[PDB]
Amino acid sequence: SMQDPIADMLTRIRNGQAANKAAVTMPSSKLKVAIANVLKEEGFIEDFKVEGDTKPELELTLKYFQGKAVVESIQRVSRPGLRIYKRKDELPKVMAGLGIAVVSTSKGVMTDRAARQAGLGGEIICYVA
Amino acid sequence: ATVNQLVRKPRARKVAKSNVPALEACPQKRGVCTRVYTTTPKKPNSALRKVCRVRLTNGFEVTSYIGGEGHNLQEHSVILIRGGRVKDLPGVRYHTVRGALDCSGVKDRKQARSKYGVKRP
RNA sequence: GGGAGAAGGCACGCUGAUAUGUAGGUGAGGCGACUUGCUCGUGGAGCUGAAAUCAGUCGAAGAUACCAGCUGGCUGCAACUGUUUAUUAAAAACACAGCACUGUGCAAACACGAAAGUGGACGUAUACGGUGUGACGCCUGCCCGGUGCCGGGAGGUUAAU
RNA sequence: UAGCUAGUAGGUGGGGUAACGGCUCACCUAGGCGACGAUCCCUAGCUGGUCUGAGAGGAUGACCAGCCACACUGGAACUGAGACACGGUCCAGACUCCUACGGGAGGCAGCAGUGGGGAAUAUUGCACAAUGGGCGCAAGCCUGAUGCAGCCAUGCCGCGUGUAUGAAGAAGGCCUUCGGGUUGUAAAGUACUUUCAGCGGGGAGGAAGGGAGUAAAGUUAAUACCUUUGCUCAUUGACGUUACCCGCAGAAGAAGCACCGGCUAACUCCGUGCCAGCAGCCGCGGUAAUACGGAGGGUGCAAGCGUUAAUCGGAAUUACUGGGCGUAAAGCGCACGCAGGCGGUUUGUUAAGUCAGAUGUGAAAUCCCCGGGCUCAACCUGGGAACUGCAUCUGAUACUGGCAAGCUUGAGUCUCGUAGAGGGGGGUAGAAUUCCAGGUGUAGCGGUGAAAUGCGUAGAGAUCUGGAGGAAUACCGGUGGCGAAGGCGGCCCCCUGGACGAAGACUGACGCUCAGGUGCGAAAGCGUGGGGAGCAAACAGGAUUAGAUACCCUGGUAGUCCACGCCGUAAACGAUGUCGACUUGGAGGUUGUGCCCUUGAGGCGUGGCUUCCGGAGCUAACGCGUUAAGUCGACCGCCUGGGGAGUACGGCCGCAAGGUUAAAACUCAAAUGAAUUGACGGGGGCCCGCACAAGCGGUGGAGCAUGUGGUUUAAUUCGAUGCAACGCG
RNA sequence: GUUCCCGGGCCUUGUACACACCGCCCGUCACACCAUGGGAGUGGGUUGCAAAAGAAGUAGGUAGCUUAACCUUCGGGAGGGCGCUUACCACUUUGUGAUUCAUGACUGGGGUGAAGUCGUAACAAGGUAACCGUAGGGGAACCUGCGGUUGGAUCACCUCCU
RNA sequence: ACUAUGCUCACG
Ligand SMILES: [K+]
Ligand SMILES: [Mg+2]
Ligand SMILES: [Mg+2]
Ligand SMILES: [Mg+2]
Ligand SMILES: [Mg+2]
Ligand SMILES: [Mg+2]
Ligand SMILES: [Mg+2]
Ligand SMILES: [Mg+2]
Ligand SMILES: [Mg+2]
Ligand SMILES: [Mg+2]
Ligand SMILES: [Mg+2]
Ligand SMILES: [Mg+2]
Ligand SMILES: [Mg+2]
Ligand SMILES: [Mg+2]
Ligand SMILES: [Mg+2]
Ligand SMILES: [Mg+2]
Ligand SMILES: [Mg+2]
Ligand SMILES: [Mg+2]
Ligand SMILES: [Mg+2]
Ligand SMILES: [Mg+2]
Ligand SMILES: [Mg+2]
Ligand SMILES: [Mg+2]
Ligand SMILES: [Mg+2]
Ligand SMILES: [Mg+2]
Ligand SMILES: [Mg+2]
Ligand SMILES: [Mg+2]
Ligand SMILES: [Mg+2]
Ligand SMILES: [Mg+2]
Ligand SMILES: [Mg+2]
Ligand SMILES: [Mg+2]
Ligand SMILES: [Mg+2]
Ligand SMILES: [Mg+2]
Ligand SMILES: [Mg+2]
Ligand SMILES: [Mg+2]
Ligand SMILES: [Mg+2]
Ligand SMILES: [Mg+2]
Ligand SMILES: [Mg+2]
Ligand SMILES: [Mg+2]
Ligand SMILES: [Mg+2]
Ligand SMILES: [Mg+2]
Ligand SMILES: [Mg+2]
Ligand SMILES: [Mg+2]
Ligand SMILES: [Mg+2]
Ligand SMILES: [Mg+2]
Ligand SMILES: [Mg+2]
Ligand SMILES: [Mg+2]
Ligand SMILES: [Mg+2]
Ligand SMILES: [Mg+2]
Ligand SMILES: [Mg+2]
Ligand SMILES: [Mg+2]
Ligand SMILES: [Mg+2]
Ligand SMILES: [Mg+2]
Ligand SMILES: [Mg+2]
Ligand SMILES: [Mg+2]
Ligand SMILES: [Mg+2]
Ligand SMILES: [Mg+2]
Ligand SMILES: [Mg+2]
Ligand SMILES: [Mg+2]
Ligand SMILES: [Mg+2]
Ligand SMILES: [Mg+2]
Ligand SMILES: [Mg+2]
Ligand SMILES: [Mg+2]
Ligand SMILES: [Mg+2]
Ligand SMILES: [Mg+2]
Ligand SMILES: [Mg+2]
Ligand SMILES: [Mg+2]
Ligand SMILES: [Mg+2]
Ligand SMILES: [Mg+2]
Ligand SMILES: [Mg+2]
Ligand SMILES: [Mg+2]
Ligand SMILES: [Mg+2]
Ligand SMILES: [Mg+2]
Ligand SMILES: [Mg+2]
Ligand SMILES: [Mg+2]
Ligand SMILES: [Mg+2]
Ligand SMILES: [Mg+2]
Ligand SMILES: [Mg+2]
Ligand SMILES: [Mg+2]
Ligand SMILES: [Mg+2]
Ligand SMILES: [Mg+2]
Ligand SMILES: [Mg+2]
Ligand SMILES: [Mg+2]
Ligand SMILES: [Mg+2]
Ligand SMILES: [Mg+2]
Ligand SMILES: [Mg+2]
Ligand SMILES: [Mg+2]
Ligand SMILES: [Mg+2]
Ligand SMILES: [Mg+2]
Ligand SMILES: [Mg+2]
Ligand SMILES: [Mg+2]
Ligand SMILES: [Mg+2]
Ligand SMILES: [Mg+2]
Ligand SMILES: [Mg+2]
Ligand SMILES: [Mg+2]
Ligand SMILES: [Mg+2]
Ligand SMILES: [Mg+2]
Ligand SMILES: [Mg+2]
Ligand SMILES: [Mg+2]
Ligand SMILES: [Mg+2]
Ligand SMILES: [Mg+2]
Ligand SMILES: [Mg+2]
Ligand SMILES: [Mg+2]
Ligand SMILES: [Mg+2]
Ligand SMILES: [Mg+2]
Ligand SMILES: [Mg+2]
Ligand SMILES: [Mg+2]
Ligand SMILES: [Mg+2]
Ligand SMILES: [Mg+2]
Ligand SMILES: [Mg+2]
Ligand SMILES: [Mg+2]
Ligand SMILES: [Mg+2]
Ligand SMILES: [Mg+2]
Ligand SMILES: [Mg+2]
Ligand SMILES: [Mg+2]
Ligand SMILES: [Mg+2]
Ligand SMILES: [Mg+2]
Ligand SMILES: [Mg+2]
Ligand SMILES: [Mg+2]
Ligand SMILES: [Mg+2]
Ligand SMILES: [Mg+2]
Ligand SMILES: [Mg+2]
Ligand SMILES: [Mg+2]
Ligand SMILES: [Mg+2]
Ligand SMILES: [Mg+2]
Ligand SMILES: [Mg+2]
Ligand SMILES: [Mg+2]
Ligand SMILES: [Mg+2]
Ligand SMILES: [Mg+2]
Ligand SMILES: [Mg+2]
Ligand SMILES: [Mg+2]
Ligand SMILES: [Mg+2]
Ligand SMILES: [Mg+2]
Ligand SMILES: [Mg+2]
Ligand SMILES: [Mg+2]
Ligand SMILES: [Mg+2]
Ligand SMILES: [Mg+2]
Ligand SMILES: [Mg+2]
Ligand SMILES: [Mg+2]
Ligand SMILES: [Mg+2]
Ligand SMILES: [Mg+2]
Ligand SMILES: [Mg+2]
Ligand SMILES: [Mg+2]
Ligand SMILES: [Mg+2]
Ligand SMILES: [Mg+2]
Ligand SMILES: [Mg+2]
Ligand SMILES: [Mg+2]
Ligand SMILES: [Mg+2]
Ligand SMILES: [Mg+2]
Ligand SMILES: [Mg+2]
Ligand SMILES: [Mg+2]
Ligand SMILES: [Mg+2]
Ligand SMILES: [Mg+2]
Ligand SMILES: [Mg+2]
Ligand SMILES: [Mg+2]
Ligand SMILES: [Mg+2]
Ligand SMILES: [Mg+2]
Ligand SMILES: [Mg+2]
Ligand SMILES: [Mg+2]
Ligand SMILES: [Mg+2]
Ligand SMILES: [Mg+2]
Ligand SMILES: [Mg+2]
Ligand SMILES: [Mg+2]
Ligand SMILES: [Mg+2]
Ligand SMILES: [Mg+2]
Ligand SMILES: [Mg+2]
Ligand SMILES: [Mg+2]
Ligand SMILES: [Mg+2]
Ligand SMILES: [Mg+2]
Ligand SMILES: [Mg+2]
Ligand SMILES: [Mg+2]
Ligand SMILES: [Mg+2]
Ligand SMILES: [Mg+2]
Ligand SMILES: [Mg+2]
Ligand SMILES: [Mg+2]
Ligand SMILES: [Mg+2]
Ligand SMILES: [Mg+2]
Ligand SMILES: [Mg+2]
Ligand SMILES: [Mg+2]
Ligand SMILES: [Mg+2]
Ligand SMILES: [Mg+2]
Ligand SMILES: [Mg+2]
Ligand SMILES: [Mg+2]
Ligand SMILES: [Mg+2]
Ligand SMILES: [Mg+2]
Ligand SMILES: [Mg+2]
Ligand SMILES: [Mg+2]
Ligand SMILES: [Mg+2]
Ligand SMILES: [Mg+2]
Ligand SMILES: [Mg+2]
Ligand SMILES: [Mg+2]
Ligand SMILES: [Mg+2]
Ligand SMILES: [Mg+2]
Ligand SMILES: [Mg+2]
Ligand SMILES: [Mg+2]
Ligand SMILES: [Mg+2]
Ligand SMILES: [Mg+2]
Ligand SMILES: [Mg+2]
Ligand SMILES: [Mg+2]
Ligand SMILES: [Mg+2]
Ligand SMILES: [Mg+2]
Ligand SMILES: [Mg+2]
Ligand SMILES: [Mg+2]
Ligand SMILES: [Mg+2]
Ligand SMILES: [Mg+2]
Ligand SMILES: [Mg+2]
Ligand SMILES: [Mg+2]
Ligand SMILES: [Mg+2]
Ligand SMILES: [Mg+2]
Ligand SMILES: [Mg+2]
Ligand SMILES: [Mg+2]
Ligand SMILES: [Mg+2]
Ligand SMILES: [Mg+2]
Ligand SMILES: [Mg+2]
Ligand SMILES: [Mg+2]
Ligand SMILES: [Mg+2]
Ligand SMILES: [Mg+2]
Ligand SMILES: [Mg+2]
Ligand SMILES: [Mg+2]
Ligand SMILES: [Mg+2]
Ligand SMILES: [Mg+2]
Ligand SMILES: [Mg+2]
Ligand SMILES: [Mg+2]
Ligand SMILES: [Mg+2]
Ligand SMILES: [Mg+2]
Ligand SMILES: [Mg+2]
Ligand SMILES: [Mg+2]
Ligand SMILES: [Mg+2]
Ligand SMILES: [Mg+2]
Ligand SMILES: [Mg+2]
Ligand SMILES: [Mg+2]
Ligand SMILES: [Mg+2]
Ligand SMILES: [Mg+2]
Ligand SMILES: [Mg+2]
Ligand SMILES: [Mg+2]
Ligand SMILES: [Mg+2]
Ligand SMILES: [Mg+2]
Ligand SMILES: [Mg+2]
Ligand SMILES: [Mg+2]
Ligand SMILES: [Mg+2]
Ligand SMILES: [Mg+2]
Ligand SMILES: [Mg+2]
Ligand SMILES: [Mg+2]
Ligand SMILES: [Mg+2]
Ligand SMILES: [Mg+2]
Ligand SMILES: [Mg+2]
Ligand SMILES: [Mg+2]
Ligand SMILES: [Mg+2]
Ligand SMILES: [Mg+2]
Ligand SMILES: [Mg+2]
Ligand SMILES: [Mg+2]
Ligand SMILES: [Mg+2]
Ligand SMILES: [Mg+2]
Ligand SMILES: [Mg+2]
Ligand SMILES: [Mg+2]
Ligand SMILES: [Mg+2]
Ligand SMILES: [Mg+2]
Ligand SMILES: [Mg+2]
Ligand SMILES: [Mg+2]
Ligand SMILES: [Mg+2]
Ligand SMILES: [Mg+2]
Ligand SMILES: [Mg+2]
Ligand SMILES: [Mg+2]
Ligand SMILES: [Mg+2]
Ligand SMILES: [Mg+2]
Ligand SMILES: [Mg+2]
Ligand SMILES: [Mg+2]
Ligand SMILES: [Mg+2]
Ligand SMILES: [Mg+2]
Ligand SMILES: [Mg+2]
Ligand SMILES: [Mg+2]
Ligand SMILES: [Mg+2]
Ligand SMILES: [Mg+2]
Ligand SMILES: [Mg+2]
Ligand SMILES: [Mg+2]
Ligand SMILES: [Mg+2]
Ligand SMILES: [Mg+2]
Ligand SMILES: [Mg+2]
Ligand SMILES: [Mg+2]
Ligand SMILES: [Mg+2]
Ligand SMILES: [Mg+2]
Ligand SMILES: [Mg+2]
Ligand SMILES: [Mg+2]
Ligand SMILES: [Mg+2]
Ligand SMILES: [Mg+2]
Ligand SMILES: [Mg+2]
Ligand SMILES: [Mg+2]
Ligand SMILES: [Mg+2]
Ligand SMILES: [Mg+2]
């Protein structure tokens, strides 16, 4: 019962894009905001908030360029049934380095491109084509 | 499937059996021979096919096909056996080597003579 | 539950020591105390006393005599313990628990008896008598022409009167 | 193979060992091991590496190198620094030996070799010259360790077998469009070179030294002996008639063997006729074979070529990278649940995981780049990275875990209700069936496609009267409800489980899945004891039929009912595991609860559960489609071609019936799913024609004419043979 | 006159058919071969447990015999060496199991084989829809009961209503 | 109403 919250976030994005839906509400978290910020900062999501005190509801606002959605595909890599921790040199590059791999490293959550230059590896959370 | 299920019970590789139990990865094997005889094949063929029961040296009792027109095998006479199904006689799954030992060559062959064990003309 | 004492093994005498005879067993005078005693605890004086162990030691042999299972394998029949031809037959025969059929509504059927009357039973269909079968397990097929039995009552036949 | 273990597990007293210690005693404690697979069983030297693979992997452990083990089999210890000793000692064994018969030997899995085994692997070779090692002050012994070469197409690699010109486009073969093409610049030839073996002369390079007598410089009392660096000497080569460099002759000595229907580079003629044979897969042959045998012609490799066996590959056909489970193989029948896997949300702290750097180390070899020596390569070799390693201190703390204290959205509690064939136990009602006795009443009843068996003049059937008993509950009743599934329907009480709604309050992650385990689990069966109307396996009789151990009819026992135990399965089915999140719609059914005028069977929301149609999306398609087969996560179960087979064998479970677990040999090249076009149906609808009905005259009977079959014959020429051959050619 | 009979046409549906219902196809029975289970057993291989056995060796214990070096007072002491003995233990012997591999009269099924016998169970409403479980029956496919599934067909047949 | 069967192989 709702074991992985992060995978559930990435489905609401992926399914929200499939429906041509403007916004995507969900239960917030520390790590949810970290990922959603990395997605925003590169430019898959167009702005987000975290409206609420007691029961915080993080809502995203999905980007659309043409009729097509911006997120071509998005998938959980380090699921809880099988954690995937990669080394500095062994970090992946999604779509030959024109999509990103979100990776939780020891200096906060960041992109795979940022993790190479920062000089460290970590738990690869998701690929974002 | 399920990564936990596989940890608990790994992928069992399909141990495919050998077509030809002549044993110990042997290229060929000697046979004393008993009962040389003619047999009918399956449906679309219809013929009198030449075949002999081979008492192998290791202990096995098999049937080997006598390839070529005519043969010198009878009652006993020691012959050599190679691998290869005929695909017509159900049961027969070996070939006699023509040329080697008491199994002579086919009489008056010209084309393809390593098969069927004949020398130059 | 058995089979099973399956089979097959090994150890045993005597003498010291552990312990100048021990685990135990029975426990005297003694110490207090309760009530009033053929007292309670309390302690152990003797007395009795295995079984072990370790070492020695004699003989051909130590359960040394008497005493006191032969064992195993396949199989027929009868489940079993039991009973039987006193005196040539102990069995596979009889009985057996169990099984079914069947009769019997109690003044029961049935049995002994000219009868009265007893038993069945001071019981009452989860009871009683008869008959077959014979623990248990898996089962118990078809035939009602014959002979018996049960029921049916029209017609035919039919005694005494 | 699920339990194993008594020096077994510890502790101490003693004891031994190079040394820690049940290594070994004596006691003391009575444990230790095992689902993270003990024990037992089968198989096996291990690694560096090798092979294949894009890589992960899979396979593997010949050859070189490290480690272990073993030495005729089974013990044992001695001698030493080191062994329980490969050509040591000692017993015992088996099997060869020599014996004077008392007693003695013997150990190639060191090198050659024999027999034997086998599909199959080598000479009773040559030398210590080098390179190690053993010995020794060294002069050198011994070294089948190294070095070589015998043999071996067994490999990886090199050069061979000639090279220019050649028209009559010879012949002969070979196809013939008997005109000619083709083999064919092929040959014969006409010019030139001579690699390579085969003869012969030269002749590197593996060789550092060793040794003598020496000079000096050390050494010392010493210009002696000894030692060192200059220093003069003679020599050492198994391989060896070396490697190699020149001369002899003259194309001279030197090419197969697969294949040729498709896959897969490459065509014809004969011979043969489902025969003879090919076959890696499909498949080739029945008198015009591209597949068979031959020939030519080609094609592909060539000192090798095919076949064979063996591993990986392709095979995403065990899927970690990288598959599936509605219908193709595959969701346990359904629940509960311990171990296990996974787990909402927020701060603090450890750092186990994770990450970052650190030093160690991954033996050398191969493998990979920049080089170099073989005449070239193969080989050889120098360095480089590589050696994706594994450990060790230091930090980074996001994530995951550990430990905090929370929080409240998941999850649970209470509060008031709502619906319901949820369950279990007990009653009672009405209709009907059968039967029982009773009245009426007069020939049939019953049944069937049609009959008969059956039942009836003993008075049936029909009709009514009164009983008795059993089982099941018409109508309501629905694509209605409830239950985890199986399943659960008259009405009434008794006890009782859950579901849903309303708004609060409380708990504060208590959760989700679940291998083994355990419960429930239709019908049929099974056991003991009741009951027994109807129905009805078996069974009987009458029909049906070629037969009818069936279908139909008349009878009819177990059983169906009950109480209690067992069984443990079904197409136990939405052929769809459970939980959770997320993503267009419409029409309804059903049960809630709000807002409004109940102002009149309404107005408008919003929760459960449910049926039907459809969007995107998915799917092989059919279809599924907010109750997903969509998009994702957690965990479980299961699948790996068809037959053999959910069978055998063993285990467990059952009274049995049997269930459950669950193979292999062998055999086939398919089996399968969905959909497509036909054809067919004793499927449906609509039509048609001397198709049938409604007629009319015929053939079939006779004789004769004709034509076939047959039979006969010297010949009865030949052809036509359901309709569409038979007064037919 | 269109019900049936023979053929044909069109639409529709089911199909395991496709020289395309003169289709396909099931099981027994007969014959041949192959692998395979059971089987009175027989024969090897390995191995557990319970014992006996005790060679050499090593260690302990020593009445007996015996002796180079130490101490000796030149008596003999110590110490050894044989021999003996006790423990450990090899070959070997006995019993009884386990497991595994051969083999066995006969027997149960299974597979395979161009043209054998008996039927026609299934595929169409396959002519009684099929199949699943289960029980009984039957030469054979199978048939019948009870419950279950649709992976069944037709619904211009009635005659009257949606 | 009920109502069986079709010997083997052959369209690159
Ligand atoms: K039941
Ligand atoms: Mg790194
Ligand atoms: Mg050819
Ligand atoms: Mg005894
Ligand atoms: Mg006993
Ligand atoms: Mg004794
Ligand atoms: Mg004593
Ligand atoms: Mg005492
Ligand atoms: Mg004493
Ligand atoms: Mg004494
Ligand atoms: Mg005493
Ligand atoms: Mg004493
Ligand atoms: Mg005493
Ligand atoms: Mg005492
Ligand atoms: Mg005492
Ligand atoms: Mg005492
Ligand atoms: Mg007393
Ligand atoms: Mg007293
Ligand atoms: Mg005393
Ligand atoms: Mg005693
Ligand atoms: Mg003693
Ligand atoms: Mg003694
Ligand atoms: Mg004695
Ligand atoms: Mg005695
Ligand atoms: Mg006796
Ligand atoms: Mg016996
Ligand atoms: Mg007899
Ligand atoms: Mg008796
Ligand atoms: Mg008996
Ligand atoms: Mg008597
Ligand atoms: Mg008596
Ligand atoms: Mg008597
Ligand atoms: Mg008598
Ligand atoms: Mg008497
Ligand atoms: Mg008498
Ligand atoms: Mg007698
Ligand atoms: Mg007698
Ligand atoms: Mg007797
Ligand atoms: Mg008897
Ligand atoms: Mg008797
Ligand atoms: Mg009975
Ligand atoms: Mg009775
Ligand atoms: Mg009387
Ligand atoms: Mg009387
Ligand atoms: Mg009485
Ligand atoms: Mg009797
Ligand atoms: Mg039985
Ligand atoms: Mg009888
Ligand atoms: Mg009678
Ligand atoms: Mg009768
Ligand atoms: Mg009679
Ligand atoms: Mg009578
Ligand atoms: Mg009578
Ligand atoms: Mg009468
Ligand atoms: Mg009368
Ligand atoms: Mg009369
Ligand atoms: Mg009269
Ligand atoms: Mg204790
Ligand atoms: Mg490769
Ligand atoms: Mg691959
Ligand atoms: Mg490689
Ligand atoms: Mg070797
Ligand atoms: Mg090593
Ligand atoms: Mg050896
Ligand atoms: Mg030796
Ligand atoms: Mg030895
Ligand atoms: Mg050794
Ligand atoms: Mg040695
Ligand atoms: Mg030795
Ligand atoms: Mg000797
Ligand atoms: Mg010897
Ligand atoms: Mg030797
Ligand atoms: Mg040798
Ligand atoms: Mg040897
Ligand atoms: Mg030899
Ligand atoms: Mg030689
Ligand atoms: Mg020599
Ligand atoms: Mg010499
Ligand atoms: Mg010599
Ligand atoms: Mg020598
Ligand atoms: Mg020499
Ligand atoms: Mg040397
Ligand atoms: Mg040397
Ligand atoms: Mg020296
Ligand atoms: Mg000298
Ligand atoms: Mg020398
Ligand atoms: Mg020598
Ligand atoms: Mg030599
Ligand atoms: Mg040579
Ligand atoms: Mg090679
Ligand atoms: Mg090779
Ligand atoms: Mg030329
Ligand atoms: Mg040519
Ligand atoms: Mg030329
Ligand atoms: Mg020439
Ligand atoms: Mg020429
Ligand atoms: Mg040369
Ligand atoms: Mg020179
Ligand atoms: Mg030299
Ligand atoms: Mg030298
Ligand atoms: Mg010198
Ligand atoms: Mg020389
Ligand atoms: Mg020399
Ligand atoms: Mg040479
Ligand atoms: Mg020469
Ligand atoms: Mg030469
Ligand atoms: Mg010259
Ligand atoms: Mg010349
Ligand atoms: Mg071909
Ligand atoms: Mg082609
Ligand atoms: Mg081709
Ligand atoms: Mg021609
Ligand atoms: Mg060929
Ligand atoms: Mg032609
Ligand atoms: Mg031809
Ligand atoms: Mg050629
Ligand atoms: Mg080749
Ligand atoms: Mg192969
Ligand atoms: Mg493969
Ligand atoms: Mg693979
Ligand atoms: Mg996978
Ligand atoms: Mg698959
Ligand atoms: Mg199927
Ligand atoms: Mg399936
Ligand atoms: Mg299910
Ligand atoms: Mg179910
Ligand atoms: Mg848990
Ligand atoms: Mg968390
Ligand atoms: Mg924190
Ligand atoms: Mg702090
Ligand atoms: Mg810290
Ligand atoms: Mg380093
Ligand atoms: Mg270093
Ligand atoms: Mg290193
Ligand atoms: Mg290599
Ligand atoms: Mg090399
Ligand atoms: Mg190079
Ligand atoms: Mg050369
Ligand atoms: Mg190097
Ligand atoms: Mg190197
Ligand atoms: Mg280096
Ligand atoms: Mg460098
Ligand atoms: Mg370096
Ligand atoms: Mg290395
Ligand atoms: Mg720190
Ligand atoms: Mg901090
Ligand atoms: Mg955890
Ligand atoms: Mg914890
Ligand atoms: Mg709250
Ligand atoms: Mg709830
Ligand atoms: Mg209400
Ligand atoms: Mg209710
Ligand atoms: Mg209720
Ligand atoms: Mg109820
Ligand atoms: Mg109820
Ligand atoms: Mg009830
Ligand atoms: Mg009534
Ligand atoms: Mg009634
Ligand atoms: Mg009456
Ligand atoms: Mg009456
Ligand atoms: Mg009649
Ligand atoms: Mg009658
Ligand atoms: Mg009558
Ligand atoms: Mg009558
Ligand atoms: Mg009457
Ligand atoms: Mg009546
Ligand atoms: Mg009546
Ligand atoms: Mg009545
Ligand atoms: Mg009543
Ligand atoms: Mg419900
Ligand atoms: Mg459900
Ligand atoms: Mg009650
Ligand atoms: Mg519930
Ligand atoms: Mg509750
Ligand atoms: Mg609420
Ligand atoms: Mg808390
Ligand atoms: Mg609170
Ligand atoms: Mg479960
Ligand atoms: Mg389970
Ligand atoms: Mg149960
Ligand atoms: Mg039940
Ligand atoms: Mg039950
Ligand atoms: Mg039942
Ligand atoms: Mg019953
Ligand atoms: Mg019974
Ligand atoms: Mg009874
Ligand atoms: Mg009855
Ligand atoms: Mg009936
Ligand atoms: Mg009937
Ligand atoms: Mg019957
Ligand atoms: Mg009758
Ligand atoms: Mg009948
Ligand atoms: Mg009949
Ligand atoms: Mg009836
Ligand atoms: Mg009932
Ligand atoms: Mg009841
Ligand atoms: Mg009850
Ligand atoms: Mg049960
Ligand atoms: Mg179950
Ligand atoms: Mg099942
Ligand atoms: Mg069902
Ligand atoms: Mg259903
Ligand atoms: Mg549905
Ligand atoms: Mg299922
Ligand atoms: Mg559950
Ligand atoms: Mg709710
Ligand atoms: Mg669609
Ligand atoms: Mg999909
Ligand atoms: Mg579609
Ligand atoms: Mg669905
Ligand atoms: Mg939704
Ligand atoms: Mg929604
Ligand atoms: Mg919903
Ligand atoms: Mg759902
Ligand atoms: Mg789904
Ligand atoms: Mg699917
Ligand atoms: Mg499989
Ligand atoms: Mg298979
Ligand atoms: Mg198979
Ligand atoms: Mg079974
Ligand atoms: Mg058992
Ligand atoms: Mg049982
Ligand atoms: Mg039974
Ligand atoms: Mg299974
Ligand atoms: Mg076949
Ligand atoms: Mg299928
Ligand atoms: Mg289909
Ligand atoms: Mg039709
Ligand atoms: Mg039709
Ligand atoms: Mg007309
Ligand atoms: Mg007419
Ligand atoms: Mg007329
Ligand atoms: Mg007429
Ligand atoms: Mg006629
Ligand atoms: Mg006529
Ligand atoms: Mg006529
Ligand atoms: Mg005339
Ligand atoms: Mg004629
Ligand atoms: Mg004639
Ligand atoms: Mg004619
Ligand atoms: Mg003709
Ligand atoms: Mg003709
Ligand atoms: Mg015609
Ligand atoms: Mg028609
Ligand atoms: Mg038309
Ligand atoms: Mg249809
Ligand atoms: Mg169908
Ligand atoms: Mg259908
Ligand atoms: Mg179909
Ligand atoms: Mg055909
Ligand atoms: Mg037919
Ligand atoms: Mg068949
Ligand atoms: Mg069969
Ligand atoms: Mg002993
Ligand atoms: Mg001894
Ligand atoms: Mg000693
Ligand atoms: Mg000694
Ligand atoms: Mg003396
Ligand atoms: Mg002397
Ligand atoms: Mg003196
Ligand atoms: Mg003395
Ligand atoms: Mg002395
Ligand atoms: Mg022994
Ligand atoms: Mg032995
Ligand atoms: Mg076996
Ligand atoms: Mg056998
Ligand atoms: Mg056997
Ligand atoms: Mg025989
Ligand atoms: Mg036949
Ligand atoms: Mg046949
Ligand atoms: Mg049928
Ligand atoms: Mg049929
Ligand atoms: Mg029929
Ligand atoms: Mg039917
Ligand atoms: Mg049918
Ligand atoms: Mg059907
Ligand atoms: Mg059955
Ligand atoms: Mg029965
Ligand atoms: Mg039968
Ligand atoms: Mg018959
Ligand atoms: Mg029947
Ligand atoms: Mg039936
Ligand atoms: Mg019947
Ligand atoms: Mg349907
Ligand atoms: Mg009609
Ligand atoms: Mg027939
Ligand atoms: Mg046919
Ligand atoms: Mg046919």
